[PDB]
Amino acid sequence: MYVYPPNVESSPELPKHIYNKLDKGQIIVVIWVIVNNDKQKYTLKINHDCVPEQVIAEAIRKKTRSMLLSSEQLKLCVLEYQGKYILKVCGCDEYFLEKYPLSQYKYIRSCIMLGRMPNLMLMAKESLYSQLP
Ligand SMILES: CC(C)(C)OC(=O)NCCOCCOc1ccccc1-c1nnc(Nc2ccc(CC(N)=O)cc2F)c2ccsc12
Repeated sequence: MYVYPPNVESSPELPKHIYNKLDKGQIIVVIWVIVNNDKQKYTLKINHDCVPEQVIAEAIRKKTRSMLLSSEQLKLCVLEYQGKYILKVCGCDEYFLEKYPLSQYKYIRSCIMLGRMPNLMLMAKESLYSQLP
C-alpha cells in the first residue's frame, strides 16, 4: 500500500484553451460510494477551483438536505465528517489527498479539455492505512 504524491499540474492557472471551456467557472463531477457492495452516485456541479474537502462537503450538503439544516448545523456536520473520507479516481490508484484546486489535478484538467465527466470514488480514509511491520 504505497501512496503516491498528488498528480497535479505545476500551476493552478488554466491554459487558454482549457479556461475558455468552463461554464461560468463551474464543472460537473460524479461521486461514487459503496453502500451488499451496491453502488450509489451523486452528480454535482462545483467551482473548478474547489479543493477536495469542499467536494466532500458539497456531497454532505446533498446527503443531509432533507433535514432542513441551518448554515450553522451544516457547518457542524461538515467539520465532523469531511475529514473521515477521501476521493479516489475510479479505476486508478490515485487519490486527491492534498489541498489543490480540483482542476489542478491532472485527471480533472484532462476531463475539462476533452469534455469528459470526472468519475471519483469517495472512500474511508482508513483504507489507505498500512499495518506496521
Ligand atoms: C454524511 C454522512 C457520512 C452522514 O452520510 C452517510 O452516512 N452516507 C451513507 C454511507 O456512505 C458513507 C459515505 O457517504 C458519504 C460520505 C460523505 C458525503 C456523502 C456521502 C454519500 N452518502 N450517500 C450516498 N448515496 C446514498 C443514497 C441513499 C442511500 C440509502 C439511504 N437511505 O441511506 C445510501 C447512499 F449511500 C452518496 C453517493 C455519493 S457520495 C454519498
